[PDB]
Amino acid sequence: QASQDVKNW
Amino acid sequence: GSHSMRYFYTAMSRPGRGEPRFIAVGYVDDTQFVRFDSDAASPRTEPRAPWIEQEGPEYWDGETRNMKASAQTYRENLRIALRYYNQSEAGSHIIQRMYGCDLGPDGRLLRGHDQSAYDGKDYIALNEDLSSWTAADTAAQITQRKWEAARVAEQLRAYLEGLCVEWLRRYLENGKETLQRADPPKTHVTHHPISDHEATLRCWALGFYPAEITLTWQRDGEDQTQDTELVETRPAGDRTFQKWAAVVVPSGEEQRYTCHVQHEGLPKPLTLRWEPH
Amino acid sequence: IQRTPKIQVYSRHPAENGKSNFLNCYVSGFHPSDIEVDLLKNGERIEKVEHSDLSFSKDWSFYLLYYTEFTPTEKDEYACRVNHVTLSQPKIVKWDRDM
Repeated sequence: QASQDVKNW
Repeated sequence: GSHSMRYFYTAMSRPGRGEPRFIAVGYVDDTQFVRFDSDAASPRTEPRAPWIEQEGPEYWDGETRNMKASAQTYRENLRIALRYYNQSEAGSHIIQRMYGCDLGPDGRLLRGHDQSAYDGKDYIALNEDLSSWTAADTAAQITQRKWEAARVAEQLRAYLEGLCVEWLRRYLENGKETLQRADPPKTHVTHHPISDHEATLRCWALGFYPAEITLTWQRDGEDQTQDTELVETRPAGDRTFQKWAAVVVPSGEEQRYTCHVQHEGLPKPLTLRWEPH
Repeated sequence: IQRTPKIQVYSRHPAENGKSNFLNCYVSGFHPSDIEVDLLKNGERIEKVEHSDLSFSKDWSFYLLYYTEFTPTEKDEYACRVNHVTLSQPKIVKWDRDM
């Protein structure tokens, strides 16, 4: 199961 | 014995040809099990291994929603990178990310990973402590500060130590027939004359899984690293792998050369010689 | 910035004339990801060629496998053609069953 992207660059 | 799970993201801008394209693939060891392509008709996370299909509708719907949001996050990330590097909107650029967890031979977390790249170069990496970052350049230090401020590392550590290990262990069990049952290589030595005075001895390993393997040529029990041509390990297309190693031999010396094969599917390392028919 | 692809052309199983097999062209070590890969039979493009999902190695360079079913023969010549931003002209690698 993939991680959820938390935040932007 | 040791196992790992990895996800690989590629996001590429395509100015004048379409919106940015996002591709995600997931691996357990050397076996791909999911994929997502923002370019496909009706983008969905799709299965790529038999053992993952057992998962319910909420798994596939949950993964698809996450991948769609990630693709949108990386669209934004590509625009942000243009700012940091003072780059034009005309060129195409690539962001990559790879992350996942390594399990030791006991089935417990041995290491977590999370790395990002920009245009093929290291950008930012989570350190082995899973709490601090390494920025490769001054642009990445801008991102590093934002991620420290938003407590990003703590959330990633929670994923890597938790759900990552937890889903990997489940996949390994569901796919144990193929994931935890190594295929030993099938091996043989071939002989190819170069002239009447020289020939190539080529040591072949075929149909092995996983991909890790060691092939070495020895002369009189001495290793010949400098004189060995090694091709990179290559996929056969049926989830096994192939490799060969070659050495140039003076005619008449062939039997002094032995090929040594080390692979986890083998009880003991093989020793092979040219066995002419 | 730019890394040129490595190319390997090979069959899934040891080739035997008249026996059904799979022809593979594995391209790796390249950056950026845009690449042209074609498998050729007697210099002409083979119709139904499938390829793997784009992935990359620990050093960030991409890799892809292109493959099609085939039966090797004495008469027919097989090859793989690859074009990339690093290459001025498409480079063609012929299939040698000894590799």
